[PDB]
Amino acid sequence: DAYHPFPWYESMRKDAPVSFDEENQVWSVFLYDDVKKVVGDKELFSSCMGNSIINMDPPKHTKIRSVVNKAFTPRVMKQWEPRIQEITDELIQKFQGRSEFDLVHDFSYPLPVIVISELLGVPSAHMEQFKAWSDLLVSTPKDKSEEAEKAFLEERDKCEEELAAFFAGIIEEKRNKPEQDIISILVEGEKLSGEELIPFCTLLLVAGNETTTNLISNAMYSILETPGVYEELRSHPELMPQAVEEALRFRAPAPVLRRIAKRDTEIGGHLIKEGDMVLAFVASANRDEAKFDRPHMFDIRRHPNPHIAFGHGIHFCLGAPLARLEANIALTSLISAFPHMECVSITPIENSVIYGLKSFRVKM
Ligand code: HEM
Repeated sequence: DAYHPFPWYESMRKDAPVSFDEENQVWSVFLYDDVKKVVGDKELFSSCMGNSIINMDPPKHTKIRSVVNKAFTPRVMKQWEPRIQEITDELIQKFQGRSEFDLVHDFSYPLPVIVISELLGVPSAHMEQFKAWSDLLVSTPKDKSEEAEKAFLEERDKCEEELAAFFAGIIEEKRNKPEQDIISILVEGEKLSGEELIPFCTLLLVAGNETTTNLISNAMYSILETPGVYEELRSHPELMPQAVEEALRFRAPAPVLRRIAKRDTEIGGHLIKEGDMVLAFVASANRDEAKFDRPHMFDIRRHPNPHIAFGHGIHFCLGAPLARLEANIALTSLISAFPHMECVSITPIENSVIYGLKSFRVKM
């Protein structure tokens, strides 16, 4: 099913590592070296596809990225660890007494949304409206592709335009009364306009909510499926940062990244024409035998672990430290609260560009 793409990746790495789809006119790249080159080579492969920095090339990207780095420094993450912990503990309290529960609905789905709202300075008396927007951001164009996509895109514009106005309001607020949130930090050289700041805030939801949820779900799944690891982590919570890196390698939430060739060039010995679209499967790269010893094994001690779950190069995930922090806290906290846990059932997300779970039911 959609939760089990790895055999197919393995077949492509072996049989068709650089492949052209004649219907969609797109290349797919599956080997670690090829994927990493495509993703990192800003000179040869463009990210230009209101999407903010993730779809900008230099020099525009350079200018904005350098300004927003200030919002994710180790100092800021340290500052927020307390609050992420409190949020995590509060979520857990709601299902602490149950013999069965859905890890997604009850825990991994709400957690990143609550965290980012507080990090974006969303006033607490406006939390539901914000959550509602975040839900709309990950709604499917369903169903399906029957030219009703025109509608979906309209409801997406609607949602985004409502987010824009909302962020506009918070931005003005933080100008008058700054606090310790990302918006305060970016409105305090290095001075973005609202036309750049607003699309950036929306990107944080788009780039960070569902991926972080899916990281947490996928990490717990990998942990449960691997004998002894749950108990080892419970006894030795200091192993968690490394376990998180292995979960990123093993079950990356964002399996595929797009680029456009800026010039005719070769990838893995295949000529990619200027203007051609390329899909770089970081999920496949992360399983590539040529780069990782025994890639099929989920080894929480794997070190070094040069996965590309967060990308590579100029667009390397801005939220990496926050995702790492959220996952460490979420996972350590979950495993501490529960002596034993077993997988009952999963329902996979059915979406090419996404790897994760719609539901993850576990029992004590
Ligand atoms: C496990 C969780 C996450 C994963 C796996 C992930 C993955 C990625 C990847 C692969 C890229 C590179 C895109 C490319 O090269 O085309 C990226 C970029 C980005 N991510 Fe993340 N992400 C995660 C969480 C987050 C969070 C929590 C945030 C913010 C709150 C965030 C914000 C961003 C932004 C703003 C970019 C664009 C950076 C740039 O273009 O310079 N991500 N992410």
